[PDB]
Amino acid sequence: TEQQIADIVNRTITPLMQEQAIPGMAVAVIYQGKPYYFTWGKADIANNHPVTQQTLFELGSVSKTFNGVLGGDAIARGEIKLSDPVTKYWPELTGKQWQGIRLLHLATYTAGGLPLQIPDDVRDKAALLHFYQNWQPQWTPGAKRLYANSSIGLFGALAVKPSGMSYEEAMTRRVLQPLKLAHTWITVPQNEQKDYAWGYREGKPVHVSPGQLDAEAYGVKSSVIDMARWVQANMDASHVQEKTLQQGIALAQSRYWRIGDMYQGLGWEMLNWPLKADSIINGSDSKVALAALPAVEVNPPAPAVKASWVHKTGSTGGFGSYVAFVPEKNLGIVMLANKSYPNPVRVEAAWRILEKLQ
Repeated sequence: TEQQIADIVNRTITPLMQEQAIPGMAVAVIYQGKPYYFTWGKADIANNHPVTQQTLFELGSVSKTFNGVLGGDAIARGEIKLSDPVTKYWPELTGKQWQGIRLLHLATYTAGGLPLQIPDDVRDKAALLHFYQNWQPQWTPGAKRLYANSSIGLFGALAVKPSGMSYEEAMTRRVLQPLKLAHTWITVPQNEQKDYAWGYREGKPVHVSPGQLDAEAYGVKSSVIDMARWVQANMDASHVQEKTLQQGIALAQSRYWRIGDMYQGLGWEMLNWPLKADSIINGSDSKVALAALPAVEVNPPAPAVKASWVHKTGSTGGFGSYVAFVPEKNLGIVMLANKSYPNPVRVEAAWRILEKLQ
């Protein structure tokens, strides 16, 4: 029942926003394939705008699951293969160290320790090229997973090239438009800006700043309604008319590597359901989530498993989001807030809501 779910979301989101000092939230809960929407707080303190179902939040690394879907959609079209060398799509990357690294490795953060970020002095395509040319691997490709923006950023920029559009256009025309994601953007148009929340890093209003591969890595903004649709679609893509995007969705959740009790999809991450909360709650810690961890290959990739916890966390200077879903259960949650908080806290919270409704 709706009052029940509402009670559930509220017993948890109320103390969360009070203790984490979060000005503004929106969650959606997918409970038996149906979405429920909840809104709190202000999106914008200085312009006095309440959070609504249209407010746009920066998603952070959740932007990376649109990256993997778009990649998969490329794969389904036959324009790319994860086994393809990277130099096939960027032949200017000469340099013996790039020899043997596949799209797969970029995509799944197993290239060899590509660093978490592109250094912020790297400001145009020449510098980026020079950055990749002189990059020296810590490890052989395929041995360790080090989570990175400079890795899967490059997957996404290489993944769209056959299409003949830029990633941003490919994303919009090949994912967002088909899925009726009218409030989801890389670049927010001027006439959508009224809806764009501000983020808050120590009382100061912030938005993600331009950087190389931002759209591919962390540059998506979206409303709760879109995100709730994104979750419903990636949980059950059975009504996706566009066949390459349908398949692309499935491939996003194929299991490509094992790192402990986690299996690395393309942007999404999964674990076997049922599980124990300490899995996802501890694994959500920066100490672990950002660690270089041995990675066991799963070749060929297991198709997508219905009995999974599928999720992604993401955060910017001023925003924290989380997305999770259990295909077997038809159950998911979206959590969009305009202040970052610790990810353990954000998973603990999702788990509280979802375990109460399992």
